[PDB]
Amino acid sequence: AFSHWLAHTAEERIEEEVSLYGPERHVEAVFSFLTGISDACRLAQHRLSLLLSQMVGSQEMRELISLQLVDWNKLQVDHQEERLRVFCLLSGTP
Amino acid sequence: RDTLVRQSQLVVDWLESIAKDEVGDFSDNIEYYAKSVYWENTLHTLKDAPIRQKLPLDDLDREDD
Repeated sequence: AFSHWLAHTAEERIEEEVSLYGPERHVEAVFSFLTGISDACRLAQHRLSLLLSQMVGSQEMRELISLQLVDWNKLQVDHQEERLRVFCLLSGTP
Repeated sequence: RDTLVRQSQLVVDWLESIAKDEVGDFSDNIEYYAKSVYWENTLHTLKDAPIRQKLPLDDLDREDD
């Protein structure tokens, strides 16, 4: 009840806002659609896509993928910023 | 339930059993691909991010990939 409730609360604000966001540019939005999943994946449309479906899953996937990225995370980012944030979400401790 | 499909799996398990793997640590495939971090050359040198846009990746990072 709360989940969907939270969504409705952060609506209109994510509503027309995220609307422009999409009809605009660029990244981040991918994260914002995740705050809003299947439509976001369809708009984005491969490896990230399969990990995204684990969201809404409270499964012990968190830690693994987390630490995995993380190191290699900064390794790539240190020297994409729209991929580490998705991993922070699936870690479950954002 | 499907013995016919499960027989196909036993053939797959057999084909996988007799597969050739390249070496890790005795061929250039992984011993020489022991880069400390992913895309170190493209991070150190300017020249979904490459599917998003054209040219970025350094030739060395593509070779390593």
